[PDB]
Amino acid sequence: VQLLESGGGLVQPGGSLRLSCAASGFRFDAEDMGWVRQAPGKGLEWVSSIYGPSGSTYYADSVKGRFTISRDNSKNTLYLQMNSLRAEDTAVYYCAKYTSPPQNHGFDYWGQGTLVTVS
Amino acid sequence: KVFGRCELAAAMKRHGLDNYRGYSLGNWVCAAKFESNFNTQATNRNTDGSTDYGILQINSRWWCNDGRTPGSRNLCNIPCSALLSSDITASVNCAKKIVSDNGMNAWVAWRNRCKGTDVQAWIRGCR
Repeated sequence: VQLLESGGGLVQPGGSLRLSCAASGFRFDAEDMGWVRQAPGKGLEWVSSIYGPSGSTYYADSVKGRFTISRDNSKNTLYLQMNSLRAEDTAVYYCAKYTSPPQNHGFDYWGQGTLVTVS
Repeated sequence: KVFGRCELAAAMKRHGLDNYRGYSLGNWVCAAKFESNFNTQATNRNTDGSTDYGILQINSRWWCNDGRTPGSRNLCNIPCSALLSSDITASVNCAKKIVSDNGMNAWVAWRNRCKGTDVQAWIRGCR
């Protein structure tokens, strides 16, 4: 089980970035996964989730319409398309999933996180 | 309301949790130390948008309805607001549905900090 985030860096306000997460060690096609972010020095906030074979997607009220979550099930990679990035979006963004649902605590397994700076 | 340890142990025995599904009473008490620190009002927002509520931190994605959660399945037919009472019945009855589903592995604090350990230590000294 591996979740390797990539594609974070410096971007100016109003700009865009796409984060990619290389997933292995589990059946990507179906698993619930999501993105969670930690701003400085806030706690860990949920950003987006994509659930089940359905692909039913969901989003925080701070990012609806700006960010788009997507599985590319041919490369077992999970995508976060970030648009219209705004100062408050500076954070480490992590790829998360559950180790043994149904459970409490939400996502208990996550990658290494990739740093995004909007200035 | 922050329960005391024996206090909580004894509220748990009276509600049928001792050896419920085989999990001895120390398990349930230990679960609450690490989930809520004995705090009936504890609420944590989770990394997946759900929230856990109360003494046994019951999750709003699967088991309690709170209106603000993606994928809410509300499989205890209960509002999360009802699980925030002093008086642990609401939380105990939903804990019996959950444990009867994966056992106590539903509680991440239990899996990680209580399971396989001297759980009865948590009730040792109580009558």
